[PDB]
Amino acid sequence: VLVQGGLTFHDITELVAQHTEKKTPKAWWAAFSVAFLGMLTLVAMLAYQVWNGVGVWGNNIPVGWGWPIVNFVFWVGIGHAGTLISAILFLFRQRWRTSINRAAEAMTIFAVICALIFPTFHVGRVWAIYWTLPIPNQMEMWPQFKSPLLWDVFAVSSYFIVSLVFWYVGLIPDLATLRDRAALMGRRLRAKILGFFALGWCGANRHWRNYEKVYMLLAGLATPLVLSVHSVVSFDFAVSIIPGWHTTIFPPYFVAGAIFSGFAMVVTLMVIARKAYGLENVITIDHLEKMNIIMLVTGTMVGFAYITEFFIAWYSGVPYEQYAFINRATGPYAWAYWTMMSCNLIFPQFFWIKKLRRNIPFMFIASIVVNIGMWFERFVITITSLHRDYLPSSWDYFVPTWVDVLTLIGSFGLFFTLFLLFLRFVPMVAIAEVKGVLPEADPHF
Amino acid sequence: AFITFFTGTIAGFALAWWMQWWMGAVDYPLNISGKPFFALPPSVPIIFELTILFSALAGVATMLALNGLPRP
Amino acid sequence: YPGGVALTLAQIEAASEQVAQDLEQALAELEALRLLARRDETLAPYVAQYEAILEAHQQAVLEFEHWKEQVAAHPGDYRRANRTLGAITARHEALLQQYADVAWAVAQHVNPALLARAYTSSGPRFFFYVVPPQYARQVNEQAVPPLQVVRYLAAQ
Amino acid sequence: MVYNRCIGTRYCSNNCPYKVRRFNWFNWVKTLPIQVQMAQNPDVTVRFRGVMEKCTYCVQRIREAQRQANIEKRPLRDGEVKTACQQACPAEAITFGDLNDPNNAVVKQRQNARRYEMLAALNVKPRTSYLARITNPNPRLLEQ
Amino acid sequence: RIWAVPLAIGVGLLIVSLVGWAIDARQFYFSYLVGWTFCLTLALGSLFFVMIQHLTRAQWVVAVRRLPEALVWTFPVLIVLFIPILFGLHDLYHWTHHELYDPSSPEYDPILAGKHAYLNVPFFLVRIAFYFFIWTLLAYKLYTLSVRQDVDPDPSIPAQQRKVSAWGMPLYGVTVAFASYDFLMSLDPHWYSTIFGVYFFAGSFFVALGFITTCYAILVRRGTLQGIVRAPHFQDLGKLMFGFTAFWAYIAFSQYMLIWYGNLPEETLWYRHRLEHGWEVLSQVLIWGHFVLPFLILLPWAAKRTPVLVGTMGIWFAIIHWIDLFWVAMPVLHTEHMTFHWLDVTCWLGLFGVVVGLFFYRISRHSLVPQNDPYLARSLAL
Ligand code: SF4
Ligand code: F3S
Repeated sequence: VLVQGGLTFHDITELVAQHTEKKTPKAWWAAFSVAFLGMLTLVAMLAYQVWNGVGVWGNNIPVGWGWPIVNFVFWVGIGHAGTLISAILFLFRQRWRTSINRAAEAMTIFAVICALIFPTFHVGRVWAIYWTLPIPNQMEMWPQFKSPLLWDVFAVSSYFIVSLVFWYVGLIPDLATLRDRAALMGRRLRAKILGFFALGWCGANRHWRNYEKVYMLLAGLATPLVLSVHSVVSFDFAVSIIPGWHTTIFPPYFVAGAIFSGFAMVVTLMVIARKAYGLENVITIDHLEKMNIIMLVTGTMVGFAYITEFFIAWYSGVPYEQYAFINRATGPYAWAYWTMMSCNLIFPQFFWIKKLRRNIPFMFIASIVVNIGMWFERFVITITSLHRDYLPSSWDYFVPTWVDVLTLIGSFGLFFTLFLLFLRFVPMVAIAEVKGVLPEADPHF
Repeated sequence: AFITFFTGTIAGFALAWWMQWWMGAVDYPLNISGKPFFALPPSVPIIFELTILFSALAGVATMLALNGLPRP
Repeated sequence: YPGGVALTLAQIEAASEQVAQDLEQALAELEALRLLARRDETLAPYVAQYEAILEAHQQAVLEFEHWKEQVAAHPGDYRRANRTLGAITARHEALLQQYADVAWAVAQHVNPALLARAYTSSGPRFFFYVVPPQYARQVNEQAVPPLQVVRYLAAQ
Repeated sequence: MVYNRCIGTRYCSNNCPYKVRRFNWFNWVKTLPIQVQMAQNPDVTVRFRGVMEKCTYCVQRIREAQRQANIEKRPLRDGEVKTACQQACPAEAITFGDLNDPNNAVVKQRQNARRYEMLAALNVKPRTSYLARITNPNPRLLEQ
Repeated sequence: RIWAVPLAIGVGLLIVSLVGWAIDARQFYFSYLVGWTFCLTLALGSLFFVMIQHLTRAQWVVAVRRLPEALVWTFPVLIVLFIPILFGLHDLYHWTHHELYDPSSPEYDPILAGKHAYLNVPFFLVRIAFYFFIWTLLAYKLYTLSVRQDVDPDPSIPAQQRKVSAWGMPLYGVTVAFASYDFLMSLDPHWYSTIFGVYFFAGSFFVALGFITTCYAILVRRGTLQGIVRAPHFQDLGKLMFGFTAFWAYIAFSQYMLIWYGNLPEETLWYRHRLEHGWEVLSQVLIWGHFVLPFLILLPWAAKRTPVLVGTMGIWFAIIHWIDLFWVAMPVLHTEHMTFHWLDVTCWLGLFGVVVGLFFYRISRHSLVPQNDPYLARSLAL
């Protein structure tokens, strides 16, 4: 057993229906206020930006980037969590993901939206970005495929798509369920006509077998993509000549950062999706227990790389790469790295105490703090070796402006704004496979 | 329809690999960093990844084609 | 893209033959320079200053086969002949031009004057109100030798 | 560099050991008045927000020269072209004459013993293979 | 017997390969490394298979559980087979020469204040002899246990194996990284790469999945069993061989595109290996033969799960690690002359026989499939 619930096949439908039955929430009316206000602050500063110019962000030229692309790696590294528990957990077929899966590619796809805006916008010339695409354009010009900034585009313009199409396909039985309810019990007779995303669903033999092998396909075909998407977004760093980047362990590392970032947010959503609007019988606390292992895996795999970084400075480094990491510990950002590594190492090695700390309220206060180091992880790795790189002439601290922070905040805004939006429309839980996997769907009775 | 996934991988694979034999050397090349004109490696994460998109969607165009699922 | 690659393959051959005939001339001059200025100049870097081009010129001959054979192997891609021909003529006219710049210094020491038959010698761009370069290119072409530069110094 | 094709993702700059790919952060030229505009020379591409830029070896006066040699068949002399860093530095430090033209000053100043190659170790193979300093102290003479 | 034929033919061959340690001396020490570390990767890979089988517990591949556990106690025998390195250790790593830091030689190789603390050959003794206190301790704490839950079943049957996985787990991944940074990073120490601690790891757990898999595929056909271990068991092993072929080629290519790009001094692993001296031949015919033929042939699920194919792959999937690792170990000698010698192979077929000698003699010493176990019939009746 891996879900604790006194349920049958029917008990989920009445409940998740009650989570999508009628439209009168109040906490919604507060979240859609503060979150959309966050989104308003985002675009309030993001078109203030482009009419004016990039330098209102706090970017000097050595550190050309600052917080925006840092947040791109964040708001995509945060998102791999959702798609891989849809893919990986079917590849290993742990028959365990079902309680949370369908709420996760949401937690990916909206992250990818508030991610993709940054590559479109930390550039100065947004309008001239369609040149980046390989359209046969008005002259005989085409992009440069030796550039990981381009791989990012195809990757994310495929990863927004594959994760969507794998989520949209993931939620066909919902629309079947809701299309089936809209006639007999539901919002309106005209929600059925809205639920044509069922696409003539009947749950038949002839195509349900195909659905399995497709769900197998995208599992074994989005994971090789996930390991290339964030790896691309790491290749952009490590392909460079910078010593703090050219170290080759980074693509596995940042991926583990995406694990150790993404699940570090999913738990923040599940806790608050467990207290007020929660599923005690379907979101079993034992799930979060076995969830934080694959976090705590990367609670140490992330840690082993810091050793290698901190090691190769002592083993066979360039006399700059020797200095590159002494900078990280000792220098301006001692507030970051000493506390960051310690934050991302103490709390996981302080996590496993009382059988993985099943206690729910510790999850929120920890899952934040695990994640805050991630925004530092990419503010450290990117920038702490991007100044103090191969010249003293290019020595300059990075002062982030008051507009850097409202974009970060706004990224939380649009994330919650649009994550909540469809979430209230679609069903949260992967109700199709939940009642199909662990309960008595087995023919041995 | 893995035999129908056949045409998904090949065309995408050929697409990227034709998006560079047509692009990097023969039509508007460039001595960007001495990169030897669509040498394999920086093409791999496109000759791999862009294949995934155009090969997955065909993997699902089949899914939307087995007895033609859109029959509400 | 008029009629394929096989059209340009005649002129690219007509360039490589100019190179082959210049293997004789350059190596012939490399004998003559050792004969003309035996000891009338430094000559220790300045003779090797002329040889350093020569190992490149000969190296391009084996290439000009490889350049060309990569074209004539498959005549179905027009965007290689114009380029291989634009490369040859540049890799050709350069080496012609590099021979000259080393060969005009020969006269510059034997004669106290690098001669007024040296180059087009037109002038700056604001010296077009007086002297369009059109005049000059009909001076340079119809006066200056490409590689009859040191055989010219046999007359001195 | 082309001040047109760029977009402003700035990772043109982050690679380079020498953070010299500057970037037109704000649009300083748009607010430029009706007076200084006489001064920006009428031969080069002034640049708009969201664009990199760098030295270019004062390419502008390579072009008008090499073009002037494309009209009429010729080479480029030892001093037909002089860059701004060259023509202004009163100490004749910079020389700039075309490589692979052995009579020019650069080939004498590069063939010199101290072809100081700044951060060559990164296997970058750059031009402007410049020179070091030779500070000249004194024999003892009660110096120390 | 089943146990002594890979052993007597392999040790018959190893004792013959004493000729290597005697004749063409410096060749054999490093054909011994490419062999020795292969046996170690076999130990390293299939052990991590046991670990991950317990962390995110998997009752679906448990018939293929007891046999990896047999493979582990190799590594204690791999200790006493460390000896041939040690006589040639002063001849191999090029930092043991100690005529280079600041002696009278023309070379002051920048190793004095940087590396000499991490590397000093009596330290190298402990940097591996310490690992024998861990990777064997896993054996004496796991193999002593998992063989023993059969005859003396416990009240807490798995959760003691979990205890190994609770604190004996991470130290493994560490010691694998530093091991690779101590053995195979150091042949051309004019090189600095952080990933390579994983290329040794993944390139191990890549392989040993195959050897565990092909063993049953051999021991299913004319073995002691023929139908007990059903087909869909191996269906997972395929799903693993892909999910870890990715975790190899992701790494073997991230070692490549990153270093194909920058062209740094650390690249000199491959200005000598890849292009020159009959090894562009190797890398091409490697990668075509190492990633794509497996990733293509095994892919479709209409013969992916068949026993004899995946058994046939374990040959092409582990014999190739010679070709994978002969691209790392030996080429720093035959950098002048790519002429792979007969001694390069006697130790491959030797140690791949000698390890398997012990491997069957222990399966001769005691059981094969655990006579009682949690979820056994759940995986057998599958
Ligand atoms: S003067 Fe020199 S440094 Fe300045 S732009 Fe011109 S060439 Fe470059
Ligand atoms: S990376 Fe390229 S697109 Fe422009 S901003 Fe820099 S030259």
